[PDB]
Amino acid sequence: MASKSGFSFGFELGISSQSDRGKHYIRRTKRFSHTKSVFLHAR
Amino acid sequence: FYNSTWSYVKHTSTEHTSSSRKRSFRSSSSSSRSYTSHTNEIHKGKSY
Amino acid sequence: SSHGCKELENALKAASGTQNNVLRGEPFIRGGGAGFISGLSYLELDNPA
Amino acid sequence: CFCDHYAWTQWTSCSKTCNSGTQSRHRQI
Amino acid sequence: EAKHCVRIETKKRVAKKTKVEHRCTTNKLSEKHEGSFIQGAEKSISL
Repeated sequence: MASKSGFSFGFELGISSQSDRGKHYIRRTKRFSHTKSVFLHAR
Repeated sequence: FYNSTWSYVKHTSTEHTSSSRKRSFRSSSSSSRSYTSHTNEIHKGKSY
Repeated sequence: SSHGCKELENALKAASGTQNNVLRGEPFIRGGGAGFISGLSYLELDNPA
Repeated sequence: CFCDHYAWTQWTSCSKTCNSGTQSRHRQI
Repeated sequence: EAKHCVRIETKKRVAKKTKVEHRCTTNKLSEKHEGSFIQGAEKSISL
């Protein structure tokens, strides 16, 4: 997210204001399961 | 004996875009959206 | 003047796979020499005959 | 086609108990 | 492949107002299939 808001006016007098906003969020998830089964009966 | 193999691929892609500009004062707003759904299936059977 | 942007992404993958592999065999012999019986009844999986 | 996408059904019970009956199995097309 | 896209523009003067908008969408699908089946039998009877 990025937001900007600023004011700049002349009147003598002059006034200026600027506000800067930046925000980032990131999420990752990984899950792994491996099952390997062997049965060997000989007679 | 029978040996059986099946392969299958599925793809979907979707995009949406909108932008608007007004002047009076002056304002703009815009949005973009992109999409994909995708599936692969592979299935096999062998008898002896 | 003022500006705003928001950006969002979400992506998901799920995968799975399985194998079942069953092999069975029961060679049976009557008569002949016990050594030939045991040697032949023993299942050569490459040559079940 | 991968015809076994449309799986074969189980066989009929045999048409007669003896002396060469027949049985059949259609697909679930 | 499917695409639908529109662009609209308007300016009016009396006061001056204008609005312009552009909208576009793309849709694509691809599906690929393959299958293989083989079967065989042997009988041998010897006397």
